[PDB]
Amino acid sequence: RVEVGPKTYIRQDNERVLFAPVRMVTVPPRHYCIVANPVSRDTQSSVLF
Amino acid sequence: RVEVGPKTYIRQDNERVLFAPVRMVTVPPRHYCIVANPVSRDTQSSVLF
Repeated sequence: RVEVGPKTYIRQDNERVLFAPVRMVTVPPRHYCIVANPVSRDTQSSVLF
Repeated sequence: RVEVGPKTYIRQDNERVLFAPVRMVTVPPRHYCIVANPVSRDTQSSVLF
């Protein structure tokens, strides 16, 4: 699962952090991007775990 | 927390098992025992976590 934001959220020992904090994807105006295997979304288009 | 019964319940990695399965305390008829720092109990005298 994702962990995001200006938090110093320490990992639990049961958890494992695979990588250093990757930059959140930025999408410039008048630009586009495509991602395979997208997360599902509802009518609110909220992420659905 | 306790884990008891004829189960092959494997430990989770986050969990740690301090010791080998100690025998459940046996209390013979016409005998008695006393334990300091008893677990709390309700009106049902069920264990209260």
